[PDB]
Amino acid sequence: TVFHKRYLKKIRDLGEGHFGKVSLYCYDPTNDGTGEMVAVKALKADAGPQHRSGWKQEIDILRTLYHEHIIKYKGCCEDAGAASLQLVMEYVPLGSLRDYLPRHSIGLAQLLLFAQQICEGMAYLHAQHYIHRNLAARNVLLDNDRLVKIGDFGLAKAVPHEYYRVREDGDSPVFWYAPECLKEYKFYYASDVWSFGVTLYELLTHCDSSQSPPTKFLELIGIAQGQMTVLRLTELLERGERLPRPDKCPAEVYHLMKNCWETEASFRPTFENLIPILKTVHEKYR
Ligand SMILES: O=C(Nc1nccc2[nH]c(-c3c(Cl)cccc3Cl)nc12)C1CC1
Repeated sequence: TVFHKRYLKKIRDLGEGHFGKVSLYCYDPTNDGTGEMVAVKALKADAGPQHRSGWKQEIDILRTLYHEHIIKYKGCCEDAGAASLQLVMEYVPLGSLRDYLPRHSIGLAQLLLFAQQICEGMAYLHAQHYIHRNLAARNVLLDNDRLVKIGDFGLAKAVPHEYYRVREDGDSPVFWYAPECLKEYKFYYASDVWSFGVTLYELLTHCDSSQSPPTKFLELIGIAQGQMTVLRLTELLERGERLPRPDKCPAEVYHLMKNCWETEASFRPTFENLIPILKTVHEKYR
């Protein structure tokens, strides 16, 4: 599919993606305002050869993924300004779970349905042989109060092999990362399950920033540490220390969370394992 830049009417900026920014447009070929509202992802113009090869990878990943709990790719556009392409996605107006949950009081049942949907989308992603590497509430879009979709794929990679070797990066979401990613710089399919546990914790805390993984971990570690945040994080996780049980979170749900956080990656449930578990848990509390 292809969109004409000539009919893209900028409305506002949505935020920052990994290789550039996300912007809201009205694609209006008839010029009457009835046009579809689209979310467009662009390559930041001053990007080097490294950020450009990474952007082409994300484009390719996004134009092949089709799942009901994964953001719908619409097509592309020629970005004459950055001499590349602009990724046209469906606009999800209610936004991210990180933005939505602290402003709307969502019940336990719905939060579990969201977790179930994240798993459905993630089991599909793993079957397509890709790892997400950035599974967080921030990257989960709410289509409606009963429908959630994985919305960002900036750090997503193809697994040829059960793990991918990651680079020592400063933009890595370390507070959502398994010990083997921090220690060995290896990202397994199971590493994505650790992140789901963290995403699940964020939902049961309603994305309250005072209860957030960075706030919680940086209270435990402290900030007197000189270039030793990741080391202390790896160390506290080895000691078996974890983020606490969110208020009013069911006991067995916290057990599932703690199981997604097994130090040994092999002892963590797959995304396929979690789908029947979460369907049952959602039914029990609905
Ligand atoms: O931005 C909105 N919806 C969105 N619709 C469609 C696509 C969207 N991509 C994002 C988004 C942004 Cl900007 C930054 C980090 C992670 C993500 Cl996932 N948000 C998207 C809502 C709030 C207006």
